[PDB]
Amino acid sequence: MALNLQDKQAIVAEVSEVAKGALSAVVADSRGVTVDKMTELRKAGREAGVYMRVVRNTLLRRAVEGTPFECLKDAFVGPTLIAYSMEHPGAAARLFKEFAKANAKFEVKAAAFEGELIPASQIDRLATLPTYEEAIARLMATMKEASAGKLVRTLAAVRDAKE
Amino acid sequence: SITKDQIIEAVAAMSVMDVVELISAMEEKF
Amino acid sequence: SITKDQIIEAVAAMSVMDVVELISAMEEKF
Amino acid sequence: SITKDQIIEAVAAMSVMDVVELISAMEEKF
Amino acid sequence: SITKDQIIEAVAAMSVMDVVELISAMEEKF
Amino acid sequence: AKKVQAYVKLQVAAGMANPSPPVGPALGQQGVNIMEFCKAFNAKTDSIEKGLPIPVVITVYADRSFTFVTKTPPAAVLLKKAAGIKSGSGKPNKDKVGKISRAQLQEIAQTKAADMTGADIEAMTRSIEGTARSMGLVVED
Repeated sequence: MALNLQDKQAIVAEVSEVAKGALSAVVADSRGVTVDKMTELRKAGREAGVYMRVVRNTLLRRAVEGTPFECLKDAFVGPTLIAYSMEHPGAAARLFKEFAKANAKFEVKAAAFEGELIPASQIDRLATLPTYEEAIARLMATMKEASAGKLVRTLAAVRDAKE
Repeated sequence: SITKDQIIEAVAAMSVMDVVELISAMEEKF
Repeated sequence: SITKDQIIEAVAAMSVMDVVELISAMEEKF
Repeated sequence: SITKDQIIEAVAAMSVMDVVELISAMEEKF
Repeated sequence: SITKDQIIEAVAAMSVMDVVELISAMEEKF
Repeated sequence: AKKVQAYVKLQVAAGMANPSPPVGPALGQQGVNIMEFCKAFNAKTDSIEKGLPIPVVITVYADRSFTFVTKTPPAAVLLKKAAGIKSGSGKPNKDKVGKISRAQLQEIAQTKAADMTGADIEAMTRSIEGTARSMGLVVED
């Protein structure tokens, strides 16, 4: 390894991943396998890429004090063990899902998904931007408007009505 | 057409006809 | 009156109209 | 961008034109 | 208004703008 | 995948499938059947080609025969069919024997898209590079 220089390197780099980054995912790893790297980086074969990195930098006073790059409310995002996930390129889309449906396979622990930056806030796992390039989902979000919402309710009765 | 016309018809339109109508309109699209 | 010819010829009820119709069908049934 | 009440009031395009605005929003696809 | 342009101003646009339109679209009608 | 249940890899070439003399009772003794090794293999093998070594995982629990999921051959034995000499190492570093290049072995690296460790299609080249260097072959890049 090395000294405070190596530190500064690791931090300025990994938090540059939080400066120019597309998204952020904070995950506590206990019983974290090699099949984990063989999960996120296998999903990096045909879907993701080298555009993704997850380092365990929960070294904290390194990776936290190392955010003059302005990650706030993150002291609370520093408890216990955490594996930082940052995306420089691509959409912020799929990565959140990769972990979301990783940990539910029991896949280590999710830290209850403590939440991370670009909302810049606390813990809840939302559906915001898995759904893009899915815009067929919007093709069905129109719900046909005048037609399918009509064949749901305006024609509901004749099947549900005679009684 | 005025909404009240479509509503009046599709509401009344008998029964013996109507259940073979609106159901068929559920058998065309969706 | 007619059923399928006025359904195929309607195919309109602009969603202002359509949704309104729905609501006013909630003023009669359901 | 952001012509809201108007782009949505365009629903006077009825149902079939809507089927179009869906079709072209995908087509030359799967 | 022409449907073609209405689609052109939609398809290749950016996704946040899309979502903000979807949620407000879940309100107006239906 | 979990950790281990059973598996083995021992063979020579797909050219002759299920050989008696090279392995025989040694192809396996588990609950793997020596005569039954000739079916589920040749099913896919004869469905593509023969002559290339094909190792594989042998999954056995309690039930009769075994189930084996095949992936890719060794990249070291690809120096026999298209590289150069029929053999191998020989006198590997005592002289420059064979020489391959950047051009060759490229599509050889491309053939396994489910078998690599890399997200980097540029990186996954220098893995097979050494596989060409095990016998002491010089590379012209």
